[PDB]
Amino acid sequence: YVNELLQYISERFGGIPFKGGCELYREMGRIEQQRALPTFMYTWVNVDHKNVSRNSYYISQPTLPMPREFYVLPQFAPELDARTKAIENVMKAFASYDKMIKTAAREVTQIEQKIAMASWPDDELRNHEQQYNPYELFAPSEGKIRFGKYIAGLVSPVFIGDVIVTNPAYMGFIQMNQYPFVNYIIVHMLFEDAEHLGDKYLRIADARMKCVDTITTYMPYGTGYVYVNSREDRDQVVEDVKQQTELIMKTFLKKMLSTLSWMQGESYRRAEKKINEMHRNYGWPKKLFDDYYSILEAYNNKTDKSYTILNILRRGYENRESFRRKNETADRTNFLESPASVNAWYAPELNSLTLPFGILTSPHYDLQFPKAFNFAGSGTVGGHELVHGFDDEGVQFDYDGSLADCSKGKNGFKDMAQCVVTQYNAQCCPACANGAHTQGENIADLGGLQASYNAYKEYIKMKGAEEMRLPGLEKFTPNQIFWISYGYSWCAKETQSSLVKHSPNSCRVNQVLQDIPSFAKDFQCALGQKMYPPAEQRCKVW
Amino acid sequence: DARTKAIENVMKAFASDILYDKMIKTAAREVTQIEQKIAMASWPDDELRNHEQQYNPYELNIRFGKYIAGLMFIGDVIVTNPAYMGFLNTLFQMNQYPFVNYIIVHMLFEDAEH
Amino acid sequence: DPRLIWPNCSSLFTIPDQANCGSCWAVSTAAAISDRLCIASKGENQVFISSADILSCGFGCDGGITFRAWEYFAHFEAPNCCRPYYFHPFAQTPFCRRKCRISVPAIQREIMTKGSVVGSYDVFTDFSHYKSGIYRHAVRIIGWGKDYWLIAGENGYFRMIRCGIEQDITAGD
Repeated sequence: YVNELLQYISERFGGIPFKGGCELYREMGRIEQQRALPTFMYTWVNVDHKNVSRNSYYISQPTLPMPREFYVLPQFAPELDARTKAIENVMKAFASYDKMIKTAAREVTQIEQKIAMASWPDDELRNHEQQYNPYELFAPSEGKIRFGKYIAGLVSPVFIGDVIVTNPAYMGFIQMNQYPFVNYIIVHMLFEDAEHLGDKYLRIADARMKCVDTITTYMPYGTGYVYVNSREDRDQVVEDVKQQTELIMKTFLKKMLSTLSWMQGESYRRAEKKINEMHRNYGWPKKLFDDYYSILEAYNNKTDKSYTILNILRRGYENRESFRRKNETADRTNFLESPASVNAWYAPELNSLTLPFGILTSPHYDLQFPKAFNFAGSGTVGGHELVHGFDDEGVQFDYDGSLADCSKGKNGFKDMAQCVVTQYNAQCCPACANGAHTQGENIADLGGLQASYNAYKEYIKMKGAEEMRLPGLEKFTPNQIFWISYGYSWCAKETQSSLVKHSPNSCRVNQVLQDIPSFAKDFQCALGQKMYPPAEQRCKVW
Repeated sequence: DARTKAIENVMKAFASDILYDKMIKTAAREVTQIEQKIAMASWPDDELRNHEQQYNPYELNIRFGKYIAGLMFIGDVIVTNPAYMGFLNTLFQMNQYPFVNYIIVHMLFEDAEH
Repeated sequence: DPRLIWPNCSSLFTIPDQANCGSCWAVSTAAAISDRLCIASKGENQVFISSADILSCGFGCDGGITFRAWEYFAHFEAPNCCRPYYFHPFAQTPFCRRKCRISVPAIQREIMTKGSVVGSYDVFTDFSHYKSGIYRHAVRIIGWGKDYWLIAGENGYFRMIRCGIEQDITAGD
């Protein structure tokens, strides 16, 4: 790789200490498109939910800095003081008057509360069916006091194009109250751009690790292309994982009505098909390998070593790239995120199952390792996610991406889930981790693993030879090691501060191990034991 | 949907008296999803303890009519849910039809046994 | 013509930037102020100023007052300038925002000494029907020619003979 420049940025409003009524959004929209700093709206933009041939805006509540709406139940907010100090920049920035600064710090909280108490705690944020509310500036102008004047912050626009105010709860709103915003907003901006400031305040927060990661969510495909077309023979691992996943997804389908309980004939046929018409994607996009065309995707990104300006620019891109996508036409091969994050994803908005080359790798996978593994790794995660498209979230979006409540069966489903609910709710890790909240991803914990086993069973039976106990240890079984590996993925020494600050892992292993009695047996151990319960053996939801 | 069924059945049993035998089967869904809005913005309970919070005062937000008359220089009316008592303002000549639709069915549902 | 008199500056050679706006006089007053400011060092400091910003800072798009605009002192979406127009070339009025975002004989005499100025008029439909040449039955004046006065349609320019066209100007600084 100090303050003055961005000071002009700050002085693009006026500051804390000592005005005609500003369109707080215009400030926002600017700040978003210029820093990717969501306030008063997280607004991701893509495929419509229920008329998809197109794209759209999902203007919505923020996602709060303080993780979880914890603006209700204990008074465990010292961000009060992670605030005063981290805002003491000024009398070191350009000034020399604390009482203000304090009260205003308390305030930039007290608003924050006055937000969280109006978003939707995740529990309610299941049935997208009620998120969806198509509006166009006509209708908001009729609804409220500025949207139009905002949207210029984001290339002839499609203002008219169906926009959605996911949460038509906007609490509707003066001197001592207006500028509290601009405080909060600026609190925030500087609060996570202290880096460029003088080496002092950065304090309040590996080199290559942190760096490349910043990239790894900013110019996504770059590092991707580097990785893939750099270090391995695409064809090889891709052609393997193709059939591998295909195995999983298949037997997972086999976990169908025939297998399942809470379902029904046509509900089956449909959800089955939802699978049937569902997509893959591995490693690279369909593009990425006349070899420039990727350098077309990431084209625009100016290069000049001729860092402050740098980062700010790069964010400018990441999102600007996200939105030049707006006005073209909707695909169904969306590569959400940079193909180096070690996790699949499945965006039920559209329908997709992309898996990253960056996972076509260690413990999650390898080429010449026992298959127990290559089902517990890549295999697991494959299924671990794929489940979603039958959760109480998947039901919503059809095969092709729309709203028809794919499946009655529901009552059965929810009731059965309540098993899962209590299950997590009565087995504490630290000294808990209340279950009712994390239901969804919890269910996939089961579903994916259930499948990936049932597959590995099937595969290995097709040969009947791989067993071949492991050199480092005869002791173990060609089967057990499967569970061992899966429950080795989540080997994660979560240090305890981090534990108290998905679900907490140790739970995920223990619990979702319970419910597959197949395990309890195949691990030789007597039943009646605190790994396996009696007759209500298993919340058989798959 | 039980709430639904019962709502339509109230206004039905009403429909005994004539002093349109289907449209009720819409007015129903209207008032239901109205419940849903009210709730889905109202405040659940546990969070009803920050008396610190629910105190912000307002005296003499937009869409208001005296409406105090309909109850009978006043002090500062205090409004315990900036959230809520806003959320009405975003929820307002056609309006009268489905909004009054609700207050009836509600008021009716009050004393069925009578 | 002032363009031939001073070629250094390139302010005169401009048009409007407001599809549906009623601050034509205000936009013309800002353009005339930049032309009068160019006489200082003969265009050495030929730079533009918040025109649309100061305009809002009548009822914006409902009347005008050149005189008031001149007393207030004391391009289409251009990144160069700190403040730019708010009308993507059936519209709303804008609020204040001071945040750099990144006697015909005596008239001609004063117009030749100071420079171009605003020129209020009735602004009839007949003017719109005109294309080029000595047109006849708000805008700012540029110079004189042969006898008629210049204004800036006909690629920006729109000269007229010399309805209160030469009636409504004063000065200040």
